[PDB]
Amino acid sequence: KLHERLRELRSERGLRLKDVAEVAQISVPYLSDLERGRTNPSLETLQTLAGAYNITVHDLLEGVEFEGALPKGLSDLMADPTLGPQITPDWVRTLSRIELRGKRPRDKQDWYEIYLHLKRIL
Amino acid sequence: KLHERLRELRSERGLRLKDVAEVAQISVPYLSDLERGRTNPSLETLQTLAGAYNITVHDLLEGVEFEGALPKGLSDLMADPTLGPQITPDWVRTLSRIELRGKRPRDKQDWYEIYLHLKRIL
Repeated sequence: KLHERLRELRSERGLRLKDVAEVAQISVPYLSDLERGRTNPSLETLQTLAGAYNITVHDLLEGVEFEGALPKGLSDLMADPTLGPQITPDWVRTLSRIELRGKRPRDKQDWYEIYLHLKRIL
Repeated sequence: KLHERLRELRSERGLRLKDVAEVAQISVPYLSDLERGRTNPSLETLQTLAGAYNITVHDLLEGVEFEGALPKGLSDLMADPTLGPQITPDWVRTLSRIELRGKRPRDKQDWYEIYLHLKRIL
């Protein structure tokens, strides 16, 4: 997918490789290699191509696709600044251990529901 | 304490050792050893002395005094037949992991409060 995006980006602007190669550091043989998915660019190369495109590195990775330290829902509650505020890392550890052989609370609010109840009890 | 209880039991009935020794299997030198706390009786010996006294082994240990597999409160909820019923051993495992560096819910009902809330969520 990443390489397919780098061709998609070039191609929808109807640019030939040699046009991108001018404005950017990159060689035509090199850009061809990256667009083929032979070798993987650095974040450096991606700035350069974002640069060529003129898009942001963030907006470059828009389509592309390619184990969690907290449960998905608990992660999201902590990420959210409006809802997270006062939850402490001690509480995060406390809340990660809540599991019934597999099943967990689903969403941020599911998690916040519990946090508040338990907060009172402990 | 156990030995002190075995003397307390004998003594408050104003029995001399030799009186207990008659009715029971036990020798006077042996009962003396047990009342001194030199050597510890089996549950067998204790029946015999309960027997002599006439009390129950349970009622013998009434005064006496001498690490938990579940938290104290969670233990008590499970022990209680009226309140426990439908809580499963999977849930017991789930509930034992609730702790905030040290602090836990106190009583049976504290524990039941949580169980019911979480039961809904999971």
